[PDB]
Amino acid sequence: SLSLIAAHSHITGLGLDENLQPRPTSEGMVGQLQARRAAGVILKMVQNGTIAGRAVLVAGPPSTGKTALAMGVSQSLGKDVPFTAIAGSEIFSLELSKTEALTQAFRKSIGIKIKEETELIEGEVVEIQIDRSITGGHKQGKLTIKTTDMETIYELGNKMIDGLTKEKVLAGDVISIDKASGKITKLGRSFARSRDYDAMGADTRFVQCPEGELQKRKTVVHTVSLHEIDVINSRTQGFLALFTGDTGEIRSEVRDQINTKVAEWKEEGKAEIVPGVLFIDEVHMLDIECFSFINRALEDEFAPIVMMATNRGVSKTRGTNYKSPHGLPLDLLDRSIIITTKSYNEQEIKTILSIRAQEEEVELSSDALDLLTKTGVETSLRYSSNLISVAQQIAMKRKNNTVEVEDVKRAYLLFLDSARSVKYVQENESQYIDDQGNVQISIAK
Amino acid sequence: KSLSLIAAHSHITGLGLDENLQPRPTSEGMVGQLQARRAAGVILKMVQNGTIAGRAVLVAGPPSTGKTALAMGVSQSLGKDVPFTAIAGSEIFSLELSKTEALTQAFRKSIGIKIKEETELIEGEVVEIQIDRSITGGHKQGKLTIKTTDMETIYELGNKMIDGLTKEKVLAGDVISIDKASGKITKLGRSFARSRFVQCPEGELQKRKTVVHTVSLHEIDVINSRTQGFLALFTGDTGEIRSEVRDQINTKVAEWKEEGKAEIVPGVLFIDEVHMLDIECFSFINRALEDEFAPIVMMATNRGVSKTRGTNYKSPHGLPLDLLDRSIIITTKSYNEQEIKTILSIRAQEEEVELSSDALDLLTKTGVETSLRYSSNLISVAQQIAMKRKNNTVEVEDVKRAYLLFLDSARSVKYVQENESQYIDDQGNVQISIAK
Amino acid sequence: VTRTAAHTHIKGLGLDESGVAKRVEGGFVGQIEAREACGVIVDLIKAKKMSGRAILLAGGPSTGKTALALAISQELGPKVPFCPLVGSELYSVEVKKTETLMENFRRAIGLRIKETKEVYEGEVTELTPEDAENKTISHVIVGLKSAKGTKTLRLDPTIYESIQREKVSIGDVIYIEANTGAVKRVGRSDAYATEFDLETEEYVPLPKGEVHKKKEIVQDVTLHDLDVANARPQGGQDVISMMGQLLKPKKTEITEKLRQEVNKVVAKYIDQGVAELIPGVLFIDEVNMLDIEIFTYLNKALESNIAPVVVLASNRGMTTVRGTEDVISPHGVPPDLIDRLLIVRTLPYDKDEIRTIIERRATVERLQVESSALDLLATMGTETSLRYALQLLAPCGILAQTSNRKEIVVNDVNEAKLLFLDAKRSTKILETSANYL
Amino acid sequence: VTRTAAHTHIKGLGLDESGVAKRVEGGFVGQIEAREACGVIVDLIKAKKMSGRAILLAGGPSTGKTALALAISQELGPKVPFCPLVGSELYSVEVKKTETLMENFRRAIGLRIKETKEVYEGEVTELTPEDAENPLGGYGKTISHVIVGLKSAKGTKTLRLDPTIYESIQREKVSIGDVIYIEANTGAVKRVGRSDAYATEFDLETEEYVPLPKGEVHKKKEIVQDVTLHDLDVANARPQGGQDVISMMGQLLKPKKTEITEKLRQEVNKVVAKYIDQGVAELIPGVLFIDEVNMLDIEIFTYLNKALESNIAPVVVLASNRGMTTVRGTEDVISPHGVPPDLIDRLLIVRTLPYDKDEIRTIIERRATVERLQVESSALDLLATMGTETSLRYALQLLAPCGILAQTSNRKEIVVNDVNEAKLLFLDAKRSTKILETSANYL
Amino acid sequence: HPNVSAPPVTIEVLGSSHVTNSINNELFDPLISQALSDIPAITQYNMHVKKGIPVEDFPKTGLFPEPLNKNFSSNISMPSMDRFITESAKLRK
Amino acid sequence: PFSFTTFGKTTSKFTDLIYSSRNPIKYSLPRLIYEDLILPNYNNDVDIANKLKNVKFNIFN
Ligand SMILES: Nc1ncnc2c1ncn2[C@@H]1O[C@H](COP(=O)(O)OP(=O)(O)O)[C@@H](O)[C@H]1O
Ligand SMILES: Nc1ncnc2c1ncn2[C@@H]1O[C@H](COP(=O)(O)OP(=O)(O)O)[C@@H](O)[C@H]1O
Ligand SMILES: Nc1ncnc2c1ncn2[C@@H]1O[C@H](COP(=O)(O)OP(=O)(O)O)[C@@H](O)[C@H]1O
Ligand SMILES: Nc1ncnc2c1ncn2[C@@H]1O[C@H](COP(=O)(O)OP(=O)(O)O)[C@@H](O)[C@H]1O
Repeated sequence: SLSLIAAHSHITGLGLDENLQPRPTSEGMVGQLQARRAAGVILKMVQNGTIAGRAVLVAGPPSTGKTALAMGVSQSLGKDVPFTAIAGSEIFSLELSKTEALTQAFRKSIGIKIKEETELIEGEVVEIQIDRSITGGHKQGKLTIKTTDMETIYELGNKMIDGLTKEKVLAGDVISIDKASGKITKLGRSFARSRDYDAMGADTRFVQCPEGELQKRKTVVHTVSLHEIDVINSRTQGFLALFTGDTGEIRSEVRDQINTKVAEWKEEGKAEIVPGVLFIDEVHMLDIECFSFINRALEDEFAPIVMMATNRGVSKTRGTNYKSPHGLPLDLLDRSIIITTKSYNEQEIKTILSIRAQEEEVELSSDALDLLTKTGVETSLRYSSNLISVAQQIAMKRKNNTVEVEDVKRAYLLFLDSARSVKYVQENESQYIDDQGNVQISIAK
Repeated sequence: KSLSLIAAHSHITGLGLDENLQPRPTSEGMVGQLQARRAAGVILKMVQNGTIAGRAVLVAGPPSTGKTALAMGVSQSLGKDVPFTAIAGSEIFSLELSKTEALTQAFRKSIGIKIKEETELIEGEVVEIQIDRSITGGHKQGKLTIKTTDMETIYELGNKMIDGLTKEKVLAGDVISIDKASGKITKLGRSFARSRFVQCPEGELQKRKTVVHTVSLHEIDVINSRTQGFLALFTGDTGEIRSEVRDQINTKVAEWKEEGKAEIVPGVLFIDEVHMLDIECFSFINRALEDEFAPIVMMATNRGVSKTRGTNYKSPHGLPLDLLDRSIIITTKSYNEQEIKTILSIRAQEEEVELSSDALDLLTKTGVETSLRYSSNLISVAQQIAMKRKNNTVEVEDVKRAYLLFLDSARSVKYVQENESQYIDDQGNVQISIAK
Repeated sequence: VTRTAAHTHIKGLGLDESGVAKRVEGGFVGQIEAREACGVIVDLIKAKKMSGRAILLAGGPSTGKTALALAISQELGPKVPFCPLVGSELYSVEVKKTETLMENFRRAIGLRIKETKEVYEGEVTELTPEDAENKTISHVIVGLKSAKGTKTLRLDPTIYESIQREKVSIGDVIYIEANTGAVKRVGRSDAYATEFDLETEEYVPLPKGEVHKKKEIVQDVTLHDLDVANARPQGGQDVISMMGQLLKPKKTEITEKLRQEVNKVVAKYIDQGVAELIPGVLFIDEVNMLDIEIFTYLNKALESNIAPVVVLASNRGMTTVRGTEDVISPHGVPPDLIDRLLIVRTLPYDKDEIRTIIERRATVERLQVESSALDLLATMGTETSLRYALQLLAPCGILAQTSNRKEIVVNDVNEAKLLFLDAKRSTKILETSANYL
Repeated sequence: VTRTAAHTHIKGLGLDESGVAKRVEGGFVGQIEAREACGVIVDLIKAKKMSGRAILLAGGPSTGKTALALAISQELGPKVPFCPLVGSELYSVEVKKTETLMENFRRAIGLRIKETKEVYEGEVTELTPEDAENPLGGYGKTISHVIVGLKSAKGTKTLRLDPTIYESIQREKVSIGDVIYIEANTGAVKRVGRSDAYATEFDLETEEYVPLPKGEVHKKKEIVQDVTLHDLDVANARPQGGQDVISMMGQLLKPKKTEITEKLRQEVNKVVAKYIDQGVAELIPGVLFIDEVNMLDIEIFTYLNKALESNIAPVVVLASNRGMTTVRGTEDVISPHGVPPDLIDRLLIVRTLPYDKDEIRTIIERRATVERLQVESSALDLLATMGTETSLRYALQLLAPCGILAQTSNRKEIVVNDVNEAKLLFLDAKRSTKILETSANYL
Repeated sequence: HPNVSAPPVTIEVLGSSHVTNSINNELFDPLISQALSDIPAITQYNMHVKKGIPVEDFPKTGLFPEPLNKNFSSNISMPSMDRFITESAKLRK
Repeated sequence: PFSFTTFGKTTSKFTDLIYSSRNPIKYSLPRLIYEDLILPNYNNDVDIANKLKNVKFNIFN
């Protein structure tokens, strides 16, 4: 509901068959048959979950669909599987080192599934009668919990009374108590007992009285990443650092102890390891120290599958003074397999543009689609994809529903691409600030 | 008054200008620089009008020509309760603040909010205090007899008055002041009882007092930031105040001006050595001058076609051309013999240095051949040499002795270049041996 | 008397109902094509459908890129969020620059929440706490009274705790918010002002209006406000603390888990109809000051599902990108980001629209300029720069006012040109002189 | 007997009443014009009138610039605040370098204050609290007042303390029979210790035993205190000394330098000017000495240009061995002594000249007499030739190995063989460099 | 020992008792003041035995850190009689 | 240490001793800032926004 239409919202996964053969147009993915087949092979390895630490480099020219292929892999991966999509610039931080940030990105992409059984008694409290013991030990209580339908009486122990007096629950408060584990919550105050007070308190919350059965059974599946366990065991109250982010370079011995405990919890069967994918978009923006740490960190058994994206040619590696293919050193490319994405022809440009126009609910005419395809082949895919929405707004300002040739031509005239802007800058270089800072603001001499 | 020894700009009491903004040749401690002083008077009238926001001016010229003197004259002619924030260019390179955040704090320290309020005060001379204790101490009663030069009254005190008078112990004969609503008692001091000493105050006790507060926008930003107390106004650990707090402060200040409960006092942000900022600070200044709640920024620099910090190219005044497009430049010129002589005479008159006419001529010749600051520094050491010989007047020989003992820049350069083997050069080579 | 900034005279884009830019309308003159492009952009923003759209305003200095950005801001209205920013502001010494960019991204997505404000104001007449133990009070009966009458309320022990926090006794005018539960003691009434001749009590009048007052308000928050509301290393934002806490809270890298939880809570409140989502504009002036790492994170963050419309400004040409060594790119923006941008070209001006800009700035600043003085100012603007005349307009008015004239004459313009220099004359003085000017 | 350092032999500038310099007095040899200029500067500091006066000591290595700064500090006396500093010390990882420079500027300005202290001192006889009637309200404390009885010599009185003062009492662990000392200015309590009126041989906590304090309880005593402006600034920036919880928790936090604002400094200046106007405090301006001023970069020099123009800035003296050198932090700014010409224009350069053979010889003689060594005349002449040939500092620092080799062979005198053996054992920089140039495996 | 000991900067707002109440509640908060101190022992006997308050419902106390010595507890130093002998070499000898 | 304090000093059955130390540096704040930006008011919204940001939109609710 909150999500708007983004650049990759039309992709619902890799458009493959059961034989890992890509369809020409399926699930929002058009073309790139070799790349989609290779990504389908990658997805199966993640789904097998029996091998660890493979580095996959998605390489190609820009606007060819490396990030589109990564989002297709993430959508085909399904839910409750840890997919961590980060950029290469996020590793450089201020209170975390680059290796520690890479370790946190690695351990956020592999988790454990844990099954929980809850016997929840949810209802409004009618009366709490406390049997006051003479010695004070084993304080018996009588809880009158009540739903819309029906109401029982529960016996309450001393720690139950201490938990129900630690948080302030009174008559008319909606609480649910777990029978197996004794978990305590306070959902708030019932709406039936809401008008008795003229002004509500600071922490007073109003919730509806639950209906149906008083006690309900539910099975809850929790997917907890390894980084979550690291942050929890790093501090006394570590759950705040899961959200505020000031974890602060978790020491190694916590990580080895957590790895050994995850192994023994696996061997006794109360949790199961779910591996996932860590996707580093624009991986060329990383230091050589980051690349060396990636090279050593891919060899652990608790390591996810690493998909890296690069649009660089033979470029200078960051942190050094020599050039390298993909902006990556040769020992990183040694422990990697490369998926190459190619450019699109006119039919693939037209199909992707039609899919993006259908996603944004824009009614493109045939001549407007042909003009946008010609502009996409001439300039770029992303220029025509950005031109579609402003042409839609131009046509809507003209009191028209569908777009025509004139709306696309007006959007082409109003908004420039890279080559036209380069030509306009190079024709009048005195009006812009040079690399030496020189400029001519004066219009006459 | 406050703490003030004799400084470099102590003689400047403002801009020596007429009602038609015409500079007098010698007035208010400032001589020379007629066009620069008239331009500074125009900028002062822009500040005093208060209807023009975010104007950047650049005071540029040779060293020892009076750019900082012009800024001090503008600051002295501005008056009280108008915020003048003078900072150097190196002050915004902080370890706990970003440079744009430090520039934001310097910008918003120069815009004040003027609020007038009324308070009922009871300032009087205590005749006597009686308090009758109870059997146990549950209730305390008392009578406070106070007086002024005109009036004399007795008050039946409550419990909180008794507790606030026993704490901060008031005896008979004390002139005190009481704020009734806040319950604060300030002992102004002992009265004229022979048995500190302050006279008995005038009559009409419980008087309305109008207090006019000028609070800078940075202080309200620190206050409204709920994670920042006002102790960060003194400790300095404000720590990157968020932008949304500043937007709430701007909207509240605009609605206070619309409601008439407060006024806006624009001020001057002076940046000495503005070439020491880098290019990102120049871009931030270029955008931040467009705010409605932005002061008038005076910038001083002496560099000429220098390399801009953060870049690799050279720009005029060390400033990029988009910043110089947003600014009007005031140019200061050098001084002749007569202006140097008048400045040296003013500096001697300030430091209570009595010197002869030929000593003044010798100091003027030194300040023409060498520099104005070298002669102005030589004045005080020549005076010390004069009182070493038990002489109350600085003669020619005292100036000659001070010139012999203390060197200028050119003599130090020549004496270094004649004996360059004895010093450490760029390569770290030195011959500490004196023979062979 | 209102102050005047550099962009005060501009009130909007000056377009008609058909989107065609009127030549002189809305504080603008000329620049019709970029104004129409910005009108298409604000129509796209008002559609409230797209995310991550990016437009770059490219043109020379003093051509109106920031003018068009603030014109977009007035065309959208104060309801739509607008985050103006400099590329230099992203370099923070407390948190990393990509986190600052993502925080400014979340600052441009807002929420409207309709809410009620109900206030009980007046003097406490009765304060009777009913205990009904089961030590612990059951409730408290509080009788408030103003000049229009009295009213009795039943309050829970939390509000009784807040009342006893404020040292509220019988006879004190107090303030109670029914929804929040906040209790503020205004002070003692003047009916009890003569119990003692002198006491520390602050005696305030009885409220002239009713005890109970109810009204409707709207809360305009952002997603960054809700992000920093529940991401505090040291909590306690609810308690009113004039003095600071003992440990200074520092800006931290907010994880994506808090962003997803905040998004889930916001979507749950939107699906109930309580809150309304308003996408807004993040404007970055001088985008050439961004590091290449910030450009890479901008490339990653423009593909988010909740990203706002980003408007970038630059005045450079074929320039090396900051943080690189040999990447010559247009406007200082790398070509991977440029492929995601839509470029709006900003043209220079000629003499006539420079003259109308000068006369519009003179009319807004309430200065009377004679016609030949206006022609001299326009000629100086064509010769030196437009901003030189726009900044010399006010010294001309001051020099006219000191001569007891309300009309700016040609001699005032000559005197202001003599007193204040432009960049070219100061550069000539710099080049001719030898000893550092 | 006494431990000696490089500048132990110097007692002062050694000038006459007319300011002229005797050739060998005050531990100084030579540098007559430099000593006279330093005496003029010392008289300028003793005038206590000017602000921001800055001189530069310029010369080669081992010429006596730090010697002249120490002589200035010795001639001014211990009351005048002298702040020695290195240019490298301003680079701090906790706070910016300009704040460190301003902190040293405020540290070089001193204040002498007469302070009246209200004191309740005496032996605790009874200590009974009065409990609150509702202890668990959450708004007050468990007690309301505390009655404490104190007796001094010829006097006994009782005090009713509020719970804050009793909290300060009980944090000192005060019991019955303890002589204590309550300072009413801050609420601070000093526990002097057990009274000697009882038995003092049955304790296990190595406590001290004190008599009853003389005079009455509740005295008013006058203390002369010497502080600096930086002490007031750092006390107000990090508040400790009150009994409120902010002061007490700020006692326990880790101290860290902060950027003290101009508002706090102006408020401190206002309070100090009020102290002066009541005639209770006097201002003593002092000296900030910066040796190796070449280590400062261009930002510290730029801030120094502004900071020297203040009306409270001290007298700043600088030292540098550099000649025509580039300024640190710049690329092409060649400047004399590594100091930019904007600061040089605000300076007064005091030149320092190298020494001759006989001056080096008597400097070696004075360093031998201050280290309690006996040197023969021929060995002293060989030490003088070695000092003129290699370096003065090498000849001064070879005296202690000569004394070690002399006391090894059971002699008090230093013979020529001892200084020859010390020349053979220890090398100067030139002979070491000659070994470096004629070696293969990078000696 | 430090040279200057200072309380925090007092903020005064004229004509408002709410500011004074909030400042007194902030500087002298009873929970933090009780945490950095201790209840007297006879007072603890009065609440526990005479008033029947359980020990678990007592306010939390004794959280102030211990100093190194009794000498490090306060910054005030008494004039030592044994120091007075050694202050003058004539009197010490 | 030098006490940077202003306190109740005698200028010259029990005598009570009350802690009364204050800083000589006084920061003057207007009533308008405190009553319009910090305290709740009918024309203000600090309590409503505080409850909305701290309770209604808390992710741990
Ligand atoms: N195979 C594809 N199917 C559908 N859309 C695609 C495909 N490849 C690219 N696109 C579209 O092109 C745009 C840019 O592609 P992108 O994933 O950014 O390529 P790269 O990551 O190589 O720059 C995306 O918004 C995406 O919608
Ligand atoms: N026109 C003037 N009138 C009086 N004093 C002046 C004037 N110009 C300069 N001075 C004095 O000369 C000294 C050095 O000038 P300064 O302000 O430092 O110039 P700059 O800042 O350009 O180096 C200052 O102490 C200043 O008071
Ligand atoms: N077309 C225009 N019509 C009216 N005023 C304009 C126009 N273009 C620019 N201005 C004015 O010129 C001034 C400077 O332009 P600005 O937008 O700052 O240039 P830049 O695009 O380099 O930021 C602004 O105050 C603006 O009000
Ligand atoms: N005029 C002098 N008389 C006596 N000793 C001197 C004299 N000048 C220098 N010295 C000695 O020479 C040594 C070097 O002096 P110092 O000032 O530390 O070096 P620099 O001059 O390089 O700063 C010092 O230990 C000092 O005792």
